Amino acid sequence: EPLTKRLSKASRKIHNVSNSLVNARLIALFSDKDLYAKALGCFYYVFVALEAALDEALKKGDADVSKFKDVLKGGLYRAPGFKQDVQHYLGATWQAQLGTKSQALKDYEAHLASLGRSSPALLLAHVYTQHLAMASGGQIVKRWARKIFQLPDDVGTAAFDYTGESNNTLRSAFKKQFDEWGAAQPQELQDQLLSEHLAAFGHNNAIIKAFPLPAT
Repeated sequence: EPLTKRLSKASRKIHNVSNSLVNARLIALFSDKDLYAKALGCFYYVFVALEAALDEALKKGDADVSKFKDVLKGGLYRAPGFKQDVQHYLGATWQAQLGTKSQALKDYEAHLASLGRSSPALLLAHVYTQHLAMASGGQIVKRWARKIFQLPDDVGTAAFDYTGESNNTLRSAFKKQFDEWGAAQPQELQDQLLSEHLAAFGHNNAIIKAFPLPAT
């Protein structure tokens, strides 16, 4: 049984929980592009943290992360796309409008940094969870944003855009390598990857719930 299938089976229940959480907040976010962009800003920081940790592992020549260099550095990365969208919607004072980071966000940032220092291979479980969802379900958020905010075809959804390598190719290439590499790892590390996959959902849900949504 491939690692991807073991992880996706284990995360089925929390994925459904996340799904409800996100959909329940979409209508609220789409009511105001500023609200939407502030919410994007949370995950701007998530992806800054994850991608900085990965870049650090690649620079150190981590045996495991380096094996993934081509699939990681070929269009999967999201932080520049998120930053483009946040600057687009919020303008000159975007950084102030993002407010203060929730404890939930700071905790995930700290966790990712710690993984980068002590066990960089476990970052790949968070890539599996975070980056591949952007390439997937993220396309639905993108379509709604463009419809409701009446966006030009080349502005406003850079967080969800894949203008070089296709989202489909990036996702399948990472999956294939993740499964091949994962199967060659000790059972303890495979279990840790499962745990970190679940943790990414947990962190994301915490960050989503901590976001201050106006009653209006």
